[PDB]
Amino acid sequence: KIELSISLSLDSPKLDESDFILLSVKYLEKSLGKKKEFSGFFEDIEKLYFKQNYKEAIEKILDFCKKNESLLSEQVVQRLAEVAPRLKSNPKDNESRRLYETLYADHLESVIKQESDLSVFNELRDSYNAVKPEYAVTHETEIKTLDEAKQFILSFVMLNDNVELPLKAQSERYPKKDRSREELGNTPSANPGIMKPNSPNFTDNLVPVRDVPKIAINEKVAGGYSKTKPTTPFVASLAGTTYSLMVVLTDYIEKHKTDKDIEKKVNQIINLWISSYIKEGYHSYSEVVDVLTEPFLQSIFDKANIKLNYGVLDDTHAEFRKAQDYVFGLTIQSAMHHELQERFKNKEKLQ
Amino acid sequence: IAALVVDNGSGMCKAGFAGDDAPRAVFPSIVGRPRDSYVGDEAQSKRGILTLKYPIEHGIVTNWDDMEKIWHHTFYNELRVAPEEHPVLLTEAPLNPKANREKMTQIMFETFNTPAMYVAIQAVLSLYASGRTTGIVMDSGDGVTHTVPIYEGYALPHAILRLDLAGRDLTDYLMKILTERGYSFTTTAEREIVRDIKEKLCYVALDFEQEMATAASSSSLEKSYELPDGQVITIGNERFRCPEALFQPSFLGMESCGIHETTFNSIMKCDVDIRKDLYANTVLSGGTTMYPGIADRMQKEITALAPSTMKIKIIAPPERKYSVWIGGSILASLSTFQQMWISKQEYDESGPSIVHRKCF
Ligand SMILES: Nc1ncnc2c1ncn2[C@@H]1O[C@H](COP(=O)(O)OP(=O)(O)OP(=O)(O)O)[C@@H](O)[C@H]1O
Ligand SMILES: C/C1=C/C(=O)O[C@@H]2C[C@@H](CC[C@H](C)/C=C/CC1)O[C@@](O)([C@@H]1CSC(=O)N1)C2
Ligand SMILES: *P(=O)(O)OC[C@H]1O[C@@H](n2cnc3c(N)ncnc32)[C@H](O)[C@@H]1O
Ligand SMILES: [Ca+2]
Repeated sequence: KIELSISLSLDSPKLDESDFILLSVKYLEKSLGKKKEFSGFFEDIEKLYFKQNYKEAIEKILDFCKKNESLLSEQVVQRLAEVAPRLKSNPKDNESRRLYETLYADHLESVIKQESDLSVFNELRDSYNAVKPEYAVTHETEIKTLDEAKQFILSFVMLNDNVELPLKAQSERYPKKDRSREELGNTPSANPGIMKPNSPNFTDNLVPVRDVPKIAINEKVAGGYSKTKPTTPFVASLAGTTYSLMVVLTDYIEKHKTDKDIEKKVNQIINLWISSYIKEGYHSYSEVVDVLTEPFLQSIFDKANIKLNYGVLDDTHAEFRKAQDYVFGLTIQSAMHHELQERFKNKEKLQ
Repeated sequence: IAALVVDNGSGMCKAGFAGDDAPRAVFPSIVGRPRDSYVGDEAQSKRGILTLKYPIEHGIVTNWDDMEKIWHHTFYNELRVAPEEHPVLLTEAPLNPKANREKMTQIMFETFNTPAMYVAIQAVLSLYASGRTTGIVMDSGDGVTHTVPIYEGYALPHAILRLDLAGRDLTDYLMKILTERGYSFTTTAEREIVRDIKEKLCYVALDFEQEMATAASSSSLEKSYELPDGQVITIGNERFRCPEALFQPSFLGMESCGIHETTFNSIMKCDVDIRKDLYANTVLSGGTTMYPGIADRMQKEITALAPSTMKIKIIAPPERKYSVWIGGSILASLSTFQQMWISKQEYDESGPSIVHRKCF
């Protein structure tokens, strides 16, 4: 009984916009079978979900439910349209978006793997050496596998607070960084990517236990990025280390502005940086991209005629379905917990 | 119509129907072959002329032909039902290998043709049986003493601790210390007699040193037992010295921490914000917890280890010996849980890996 399952899922009190979209798409794709007439809305909603565009996807879901209702369940549609106005997003607990972004980062790594050659990172080694300060290291080893390139780009963390200060000072939108300073320490976790430790997870989606940082949100700062963009999972904050990558990449682009395939190379670099800051829980997708899309930082890519893909993929279906299953499980579990609690309160009242 | 519940164990399998209050078939998890094949109690009668293998070792299934045989016995010989007509819920050890989950799901759907099924963590069921969703379950049984903290129905795998210290080791320890008193207990039947002595007379002393002093300075604790052959044995301090091998595993030549320190450690591997709700929600389970005084001993030990300003509540149900199975029937009888089963359709779609996405 899919309608009963979805109506039970929709009763959750912690439901958010991400869970709304995932559950609504699951319901509509289960009711409406695989039809060519309809497989232009599901992918549209997947793309609108990938870009944190939740108001538009919610409106499209509601309109698609108004039409086609002869093939749907009237009470489920009414429940959907009743839940929709009251939904919000909590940056602390977008636990469906966290799973989605983790699986997306894994897929982005897997698709950058299908690249011909890693020559871009070997060429970027020289640009890193030219800009690496005295209080840093020097890269001399040839890069042959993705892991070497990942460690190489992650090593740009040494450039922070030394060379990227002039780049941060001029470009706005960073004064709105909402990363709590209070060092809360570390905590064990077996949850990959930007997932939280205590949250559930599939048993085939587990990584070896390790200490992960405990970062809170600075609510005191007015107009923080977590308030103006509630829909993004708060992992650390707006990605302040992406300025180091930007400095290195400005050097690389200035040295390679005349390259035939500079666009593909810079896309490879940016995509690996994005899929590596999520696969290791430093930052979430939009925490990096909202830095990468700053106009003062878009000027560098505009002068060289660089079209940033921003990691956008042509098939994000698999992690969408996995997030659908995740939200289904979570909401049905919450419903069962409520039924359990009431079933025991009844016994307590009776005796 | 009724959904079967099958809690599996290294020693004893507990099988029955959802909605009940106790299993209808609790039988040994053994398979015997001549020294055909027999399972459980029927292999119990011929223990002398059969090779009794335990397909679950330390909570984790190791033999799968033997587990298929036990499940066939449970279905066609103990509950007298057909699995094709009922949704068969099952139980798994914490931190179960994922290949084992896939194998049990494949067995359920391909050799017994169950219309639906599900796999739940035994400690989570034990926490449900007390009407709880957050708390730490100290599931001490026959093969393994697991310590599982649970947050809103999820068993946190980054804090689940295992302990190879359970009832079988205690029975062997009691055999050893009975031999250290002149009573020859070495063979198998001697193991059954000593296990019966341990169930009937042993208890957890609140103060081991003071209890030893009292047992040496008097004979009030000195109790009596009768062998099948008619001989009468007498057990003194050895009553409270056997279960102590759970709070001081060094008695068995093990460098472990003991169930109290294992529990405190497993709590300490958790977030600081859920530690208050893990202390005050400590649930005990399993047979090796059916010791008089074990709950107050756990209370005192945890109060020693835990901070001195946070409340601690050890929860020992009188039915704790079955808290798993009870929690498996409080679950497989809920109306919401009727949507959580893995349908045969879902299996035929997603392969044996559907268990990872449905039963998380
Ligand atoms: N009253 C009792 N007091 C102490 N111990 C007992 C009592 N009754 C049974 N036991 C012990 O408990 C063991 C079986 O307990 P239980 O069924 O909880 O474990 P299990 O689930 O079969 O094993 P596992 O935990 O490895 O799956 C037996 O070996 C027995 O020695
Ligand atoms: C009464 C009972 C319970 C039990 O815990 O028994 C199970 C099963 C038993 C093996 C079967 C045996 C031939 C007879 C069955 C006894 C079943 O091994 C155990 O007794 C082991 C051996 S000593 C011990 O403490 N556990 C556990
Ligand atoms: P954002 O760039 O603000 O980073 C926030 C914290 O994540 C850690 N971090 C960032 N980048 C790295 C690398 N490459 N390696 C290890 N740790 C990293 C920093 O501690 C930041 O404080
Ligand atoms: Ca058990």
